[PDB]
Amino acid sequence: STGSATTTPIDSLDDAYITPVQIGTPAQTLNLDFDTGSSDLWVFSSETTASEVDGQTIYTPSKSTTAKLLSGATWSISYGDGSSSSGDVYTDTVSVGGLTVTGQAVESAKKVSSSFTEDSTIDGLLGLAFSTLNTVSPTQQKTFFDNAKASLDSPVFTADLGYHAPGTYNFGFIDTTAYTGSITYTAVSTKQGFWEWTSTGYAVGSGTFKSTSIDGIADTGTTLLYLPATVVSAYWAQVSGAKSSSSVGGYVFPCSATLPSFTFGVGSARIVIPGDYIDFGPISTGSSSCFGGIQSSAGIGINIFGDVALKAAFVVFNGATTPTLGFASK
Repeated sequence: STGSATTTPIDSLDDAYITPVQIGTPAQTLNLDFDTGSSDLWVFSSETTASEVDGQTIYTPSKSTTAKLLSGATWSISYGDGSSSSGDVYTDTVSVGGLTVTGQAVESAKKVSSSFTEDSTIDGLLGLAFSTLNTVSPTQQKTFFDNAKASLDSPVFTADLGYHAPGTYNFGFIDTTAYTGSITYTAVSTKQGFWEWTSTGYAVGSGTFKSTSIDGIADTGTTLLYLPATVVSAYWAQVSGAKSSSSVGGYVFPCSATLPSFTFGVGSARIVIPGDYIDFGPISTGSSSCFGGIQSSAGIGINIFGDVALKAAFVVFNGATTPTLGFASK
């Protein structure tokens, strides 16, 4: 089997991407944030504290003839950005772009933190990291991909995120028309439950490539590119007027600037992030100071190849016995 679904930016800045997901019988379609950095499929629901729902579409398990309460199961997750959610668990039928999994754990939110409430466009998350990170207790549950894997034509999914445009998540096949050149595969460590890999270096603009190992995770659920302070300083030094602002919480730059590209290495291959991808617009409405899309990972504990990096590539998440990651230009 295979599946293919379009993923769409939630706003003009590509702050996140949403993908429609069918849950239950008859289908209830929710728009979920596919997140290769976490492993829970959770949704706003009829059980979510009323004051914490503001415009989201909800899953109502009582209206699904295939929903079954998973007895005694609860979940609770805290994300790297400080947001969180928790609740109980159903199993139900879940379909993505024509690919169907029966008995998928659907984690129904009873509580969500303010950032989720305040974002009306995201109805929940679909985690695509390794199932070892799943938070369901006392019996850990499998991700949608893990459940689907055996049925897939090939045990892979691909992320093809657009810049200010829709893109695609495919399951079970590689669309050879979706990228240019070849896909370069690179080793993955699953020790932390992430798609963790090691970039071979970077360049800023037309500058010379610096060969250096940068360990980080491929994370579709993180907006920006978080890299070591040395690398980030080298990038912003090429932008007149750019500065790290403690009050704003990262590097900012004059909105009148033209940003240089940023290149990262995948083996001997190179992925070029155009400068425009690194512009996240005014820090506050009407300001002429803009927020940078490349930020320091220093206070995170891990480097994160988030959407800023991933949307410059066609990315293969290879879930073979020994997982690997593939990157192609596009």
